[PDB]
Amino acid sequence: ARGLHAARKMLAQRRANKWADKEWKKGKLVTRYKCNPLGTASHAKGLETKQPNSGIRKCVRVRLLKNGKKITAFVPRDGSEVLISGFGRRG
Amino acid sequence: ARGPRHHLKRLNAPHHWMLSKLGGTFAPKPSHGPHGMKECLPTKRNTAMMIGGNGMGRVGVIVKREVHPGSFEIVHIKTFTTRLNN
Amino acid sequence: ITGGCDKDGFPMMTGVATNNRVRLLLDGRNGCYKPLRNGERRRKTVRGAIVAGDISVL
Amino acid sequence: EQTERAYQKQVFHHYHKQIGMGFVTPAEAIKGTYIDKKCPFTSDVSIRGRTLSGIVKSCHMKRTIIVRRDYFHYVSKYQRYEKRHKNIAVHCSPAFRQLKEGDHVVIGQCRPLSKTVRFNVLKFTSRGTGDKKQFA
Amino acid sequence: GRCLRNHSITYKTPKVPYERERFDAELKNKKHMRTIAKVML
Amino acid sequence: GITRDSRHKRRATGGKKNSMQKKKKNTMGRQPANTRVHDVRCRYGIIKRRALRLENGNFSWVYNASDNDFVNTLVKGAIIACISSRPGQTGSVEGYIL
RNA sequence: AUUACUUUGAAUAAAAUAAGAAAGCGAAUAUUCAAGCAUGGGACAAUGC
RNA sequence: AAACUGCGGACGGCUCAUUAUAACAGUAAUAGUUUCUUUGGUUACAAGGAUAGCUUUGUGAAUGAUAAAGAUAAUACUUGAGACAAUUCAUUCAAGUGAGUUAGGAUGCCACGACAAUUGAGUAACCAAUGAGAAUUUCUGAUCUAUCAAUCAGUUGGUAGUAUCGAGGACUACCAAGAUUAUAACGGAUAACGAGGAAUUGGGGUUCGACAUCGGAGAGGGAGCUUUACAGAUGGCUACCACUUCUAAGGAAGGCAGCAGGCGCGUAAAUUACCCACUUUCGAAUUGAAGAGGUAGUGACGACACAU
Repeated sequence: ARGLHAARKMLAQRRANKWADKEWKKGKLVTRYKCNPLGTASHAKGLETKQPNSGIRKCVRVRLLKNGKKITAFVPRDGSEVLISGFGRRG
Repeated sequence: ARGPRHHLKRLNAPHHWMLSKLGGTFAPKPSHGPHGMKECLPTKRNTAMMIGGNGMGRVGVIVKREVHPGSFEIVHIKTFTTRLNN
Repeated sequence: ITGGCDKDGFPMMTGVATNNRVRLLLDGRNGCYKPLRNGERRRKTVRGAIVAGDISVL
Repeated sequence: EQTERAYQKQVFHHYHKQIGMGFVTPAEAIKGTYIDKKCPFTSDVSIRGRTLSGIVKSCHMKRTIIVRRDYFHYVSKYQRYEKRHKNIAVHCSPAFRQLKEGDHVVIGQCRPLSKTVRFNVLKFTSRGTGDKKQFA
Repeated sequence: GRCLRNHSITYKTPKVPYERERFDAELKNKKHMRTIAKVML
Repeated sequence: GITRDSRHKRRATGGKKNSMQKKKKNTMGRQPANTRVHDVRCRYGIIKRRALRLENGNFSWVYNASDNDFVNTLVKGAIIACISSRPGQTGSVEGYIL
């Protein structure tokens, strides 16, 4: 629709098509409060690589105080209650 | 509000009182009497005088007075327009 | 009788006709309570006008 | 009209007044025998500031009809309008008898007369017949 | 809002962090009306 | 007790309103003291003469239009002559000869 | 014939925005839309006649 | 000084749990209501008694604990006269306003009934303003959702009463079958108080707004009330639910989402400071009081200038 009086559809059309947006939908439906281990928070106090790279990544498993779920966390540096704050990529 | 208000805020005070915005948190509340809170003080805002709208502070003489039975009536003065109460 | 206090300090009433501590929504019209504001009623406890051994002094 | 438990009577008993800004009292109001306490012309109810219009959607209610208003709502983002409607219940005095569904009526705002009724019919214009001659 | 007193920023960092043609030209430290002209033109 | 606001009624479409506050004193209702004379301290300090029961009445020159059950409560428009005052409000019965 | 549209006005809390070292204090200071009121116009439109 | 009496504590301050056409913003009405304060106007040389502080007896551990007795005043409470004002009702004459059997006059009735029996200024009733104000209400405007499509029975209207400061199903009795919905009704979700605004933007827009100011709502949860001019008040009361505290073990109080401050929570947030000197408010008033407010303390949240 393009006519001057068809403002109902295009407003309605856009609302439907927004749900296809992966980034936009993730921030509106209820998973940031039940599926995100961090919830909406920044940090969280708590208690082998892919094919072409060889070695061992030292890691840690942590149980969160609030939720209680267990997550795997990396150790920062070489030879390196715990505060955990994500990675470069969001989620 | 449970009852009539007594205090007055600096920001909420009428504009033409020329009160600053940092002098003090409160402004003096005008007591009830012969003149209203916004029509008193406790062109910078027959021949007539404008006391109301944009024409406040203007003197001049009326040309004609349209009347609309619905809402109000308009006064035109030597030319600017405004309601009767001004 | 003109009045008196109980062994626990509570006064004895005059209208009340019992012998046990009775909790009443008292007011200033019968002495045993002095209002702080105006028109304030407190459910104080008092004792009946009939004398007893609990009356610490008459 | 005395078909109820009380002796119905007028408001100023000794009557017809006239509404204000450029209106005409209908003929049926004076000669009509109807007793209406909420009639604008033969009672103590007046017409204040607001004044609307519309078409009549329903004429089933006793001494009351439903006016439909259609307008537009400009929406900023798309620079376009959308059709919208609003229905308001208007009290209609028996001074209008030919009034039927689909007619165009000028209404005025009066005091609260019911939970929903707050307006009074002032001047009506009939339209073409919508196959059902439904009147008050 | 949070405070009645006004405030402002007196500078703006560049969009591109590293560009040689800007490092030399700019080289104590490295810390309006054109559009106003524009709007009336 | 008795409130007179429209926060507990439904909408014209049948919707159920949702509570956002509590009962406020400006919507006070009062128990209807049927006139088969007290005074009530209304708002702003004015007084309402609440006639509990009364038999005499001034008049100027057996049936209740609203509720037959009332037939000997005294209300406006009641036939006894037709009462024209509001006895429960004014505190006296004033009527006219039919 | 109304309405839409359009032009002007009226009327329009301050703070803030922009405007007549960050600040501070009398700007014509202009807003600030969605409605609503008055007005000149009737080309493009919708509603019945 | 105290006490009686009077006024205020219904403003101020905090918070955002509620709440989805509800509240809120703008606009319109109140010919449908209206006080408090303030301002303008009108309408018997003095009478009668009791009461606190006062004194006396006490009581229990004690609350902002209360009991007895004997006095003494009022601008406390009354009666009482110098002589009207406004309410209800029935009838009638009738000029502003866009518009009124309207303000108003007249007739008869009821109701109420003065200008302190005041003090070195004080008081009653009514009219008007303050009042664009308070409160109700007119029109337009809100986020996501159909894995919410049919919804409502005081429901929608009519009559007559009641109740209300007052309109109105606000409520009661009788009568009718009506109201809304695909132009999204009804219902669901929010980590939803709304607006003025903020962040970012070429134009267009997207996201945020508990939080300076305006309006709303709340004081652990409901509910019911008192006093008054204003409260469904909670730094007022009453009862239940859930807690907190003192106890001589008989009993007793309390409501930090005021200012500081402690815990718990969490990634995440300051002094158990001083003073009414600014601004303002309340008071029997130029004085008193104010964790409102100002000053000082902590304070790489941020902003401006600026050493090396």
